[PDB]
Amino acid sequence: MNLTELKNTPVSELITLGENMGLENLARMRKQDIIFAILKQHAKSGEDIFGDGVLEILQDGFGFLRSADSSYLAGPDDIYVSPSQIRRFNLRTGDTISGKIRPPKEGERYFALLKVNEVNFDKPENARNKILFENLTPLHANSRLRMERGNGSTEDLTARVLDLASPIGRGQRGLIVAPPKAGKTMLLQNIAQSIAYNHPDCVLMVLLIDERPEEVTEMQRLVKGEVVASTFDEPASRHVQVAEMVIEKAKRLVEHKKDVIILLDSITRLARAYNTVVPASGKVLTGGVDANALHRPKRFFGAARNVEEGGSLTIIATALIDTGSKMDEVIYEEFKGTGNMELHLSRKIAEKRVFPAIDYNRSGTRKEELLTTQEELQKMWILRKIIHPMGEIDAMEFLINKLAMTKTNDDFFEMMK
Amino acid sequence: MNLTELKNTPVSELITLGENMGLENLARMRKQDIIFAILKQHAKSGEDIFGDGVLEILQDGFGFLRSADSSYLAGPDDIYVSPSQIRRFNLRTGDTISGKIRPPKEGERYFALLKVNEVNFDKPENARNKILFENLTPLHANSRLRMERGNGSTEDLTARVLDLASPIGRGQRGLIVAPPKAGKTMLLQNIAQSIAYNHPDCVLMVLLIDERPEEVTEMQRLVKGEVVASTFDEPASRHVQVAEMVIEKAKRLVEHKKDVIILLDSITRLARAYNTVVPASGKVLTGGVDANALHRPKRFFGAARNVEEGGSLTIIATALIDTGSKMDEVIYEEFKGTGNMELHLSRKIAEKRVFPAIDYNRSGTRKEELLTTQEELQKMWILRKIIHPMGEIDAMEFLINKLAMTKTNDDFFEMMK
Ligand SMILES: Nc1ncnc2c1ncn2[C@@H]1O[C@H](COP(=O)(O)OP(=O)(O)O)[C@@H](O)[C@H]1O
Ligand SMILES: Nc1ncnc2c1ncn2[C@@H]1O[C@H](COP(=O)(O)OP(=O)(O)O)[C@@H](O)[C@H]1O
Ligand code: BEF
Ligand code: BEF
Ligand SMILES: [Mg+2]
Ligand SMILES: [Mg+2]
Repeated sequence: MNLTELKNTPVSELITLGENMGLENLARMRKQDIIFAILKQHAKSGEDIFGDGVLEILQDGFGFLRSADSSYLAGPDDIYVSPSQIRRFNLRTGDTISGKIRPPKEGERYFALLKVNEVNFDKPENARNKILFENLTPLHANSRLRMERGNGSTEDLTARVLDLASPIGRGQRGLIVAPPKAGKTMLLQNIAQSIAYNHPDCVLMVLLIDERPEEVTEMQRLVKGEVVASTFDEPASRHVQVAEMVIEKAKRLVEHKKDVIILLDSITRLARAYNTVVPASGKVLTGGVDANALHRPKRFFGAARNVEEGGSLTIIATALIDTGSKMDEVIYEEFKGTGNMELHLSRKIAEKRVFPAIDYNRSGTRKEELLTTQEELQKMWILRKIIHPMGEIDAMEFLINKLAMTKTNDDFFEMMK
Repeated sequence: MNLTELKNTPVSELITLGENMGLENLARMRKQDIIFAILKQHAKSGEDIFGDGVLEILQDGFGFLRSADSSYLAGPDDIYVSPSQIRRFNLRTGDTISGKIRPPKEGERYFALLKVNEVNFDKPENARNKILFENLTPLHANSRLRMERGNGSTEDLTARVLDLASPIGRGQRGLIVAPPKAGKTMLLQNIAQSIAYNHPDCVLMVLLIDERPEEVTEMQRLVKGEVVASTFDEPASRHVQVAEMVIEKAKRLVEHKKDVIILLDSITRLARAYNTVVPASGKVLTGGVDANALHRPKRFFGAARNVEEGGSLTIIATALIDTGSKMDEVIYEEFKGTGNMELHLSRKIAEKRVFPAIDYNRSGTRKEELLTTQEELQKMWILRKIIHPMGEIDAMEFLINKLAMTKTNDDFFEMMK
């Protein structure tokens, strides 16, 4: 008796099971209400019920166990968590809790937690003694997260160009700067697919705030990982809540020496949401940005770091420029002094239908020698010195024509000499 | 005895009928008052009266049935809908209701609804069980909505250029960016005529907010569809109300697997209206735009989506640029990074009296391979690569001179090779 197991079951089988259990007509009923009635009827027989979810401690002291399939939205099937148990096990926002639950009695509206069985997918004896995320020693990117497929596919050209322009390692904090209508969607899809193919052990999390739902359901059915999104039909409060829950879960996972990867596509939208939810202080800067509005996105971005004791946190955010709004322009670069990695995309190259439209000149990675060998770094330096004199479109055409001849970049580097 | 039937009748016949029924002199009376008196006299004999309209639920709990011929304006002949029936049939704003009505008794001012016969042009048993619009899975444009006439007319050149620049499919969410005095009116008229000619099965709705009455009555007598407009003589409150009613009706139609097409021509004017009706919060951004003013137009624009279960919603809005106001430059923009189709028009080409004055270079459609075949996409790519080096005016002249030689674009593509 698990909550996620009943959530994954279809509607027809749940209706059939409820009709066999002998309850009210479930055809004219919601799936969540059907599951609730089935759990009630199964607990009336004396059997136990189990559930799971991410903890969201409220300001009063209690909390609930949000579900991932609903993008951490407030649902009727949330499991209550009393503050007594929180105080007894030192629980915090983001801790994954899995234990026995019971249906609400007369006068209650949510399931109660009796005994916790597993904390953060581990024993509670290992979670009671742990080092906080704020005390971990940061470090630079040491492990190399190669994005090249290696299967010789035609779509691998984007990953090869990305590796030649800006290699990505564990704990990297980069930025994907690109004007609208440049190809950010396809680039993010390719990055997510390459991460899921090359490094399936890492925890991939794609955050899409204030996006077109069709794109949400497309990304959810395309990438092999977790997708937490919030369409534009929701207020900025839900955006802030989802961002907080995601970053808290990422911190709790990193605290257990896990490799978390967050592919953010709405850093600008997140900053707009934070500027909308912040109370007015009577002081407005140039472009309509509050003085204390960028602090929360600043911390959300700076949360990414590489841990020496174990694990890492990678955050790749895509910033929006040339959107016609001065607020986004002020945000983007305020954040430019940030992202230890900038991958610029050119609109002029995208208009020529030359995919990918990557600005190789302004791209780059700091401390790239820690992720590449000596000969590889020398070859990349020679390639950059050869590409720099040529124009952007000409350099992109040259790179595409030279990478189409071979499958691996090593052969291209060997033929360049 | 139908309301719309009496509304379509002329004034002279209604006056004659009222004089034959033996009532007060109807020559010095309004047509609506004449219809009201005729309905009263016909109901005094014991016969039944029927009406219809779009439901507009008020904040208190009751509602009225607005009429389409009055642009959903508050009229004396609105049918009152009690909240009891709303609670009994789960009615919402936008549901088309058609049932028996009765004249108001002593102390009443509006017609009452006794029994509902048809809901959303369908049986109530099919409307009681339905999936909300917020739960439908979005998708990209799959079905091709070809705009080419095919009759070899001289006006078909605009549709041919539009198809070669940006093909339109079901569920598309585009933008027509053009400075003033460019030819937006003729272009919108041609688009509406091509939609009514090629795809007469789709529900066409043209929304004109804050425009001149002459243009309104011109569009109403030119296109073959529904025209809901609101001239500048009305406050922004009526603009917001009309936009809400139109989008709610569109959502209710899409919920019944219908293909709705909305040709918006005032996205900038709608954003200005929303910025005017929003209460001041003491925080003004660059250009005079409120922080929470663009949220409602953002949702109105993002409502457009393609449904996998059935139906679609297409919204083609025309944004205004270079109007001398910085608010529109932020308002029209901020919207640039939202849609997935931009059809730019050049003022320099319009000054040369070269119609249509379309910027073929900056135009385009994302995921265009889902609406065109392989050979068609290759021919469009070759045409774009040939047109790109030439200047805007030169490319437009070349395209016009090459399309004037033949009737179909297939012959032009075959002759280009
Ligand atoms: N690698 C690519 N190959 C082919 N087309 C692409 C590629 N990247 C982008 N595009 C085209 O650009 C359009 C928009 O790209 P997108 O990633 O949505 O840009 P952004 O996210 O910056 O708005 C897509 O619909 C696609 O047709
Ligand atoms: N396809 C066309 N053919 C001929 N003239 C046009 C065409 N499109 C626009 N025009 C001219 O431009 C004028 C204004 O066009 P309009 O569509 O009103 O531009 P906008 O809507 O951008 O203000 C029209 O009065 C018309 O004379
Ligand atoms: F319009 Be893109 F997604 F920035
Ligand atoms: F003056 Be146009 F209608 F933008
Ligand atoms: Mg995008
Ligand atoms: Mg116009």
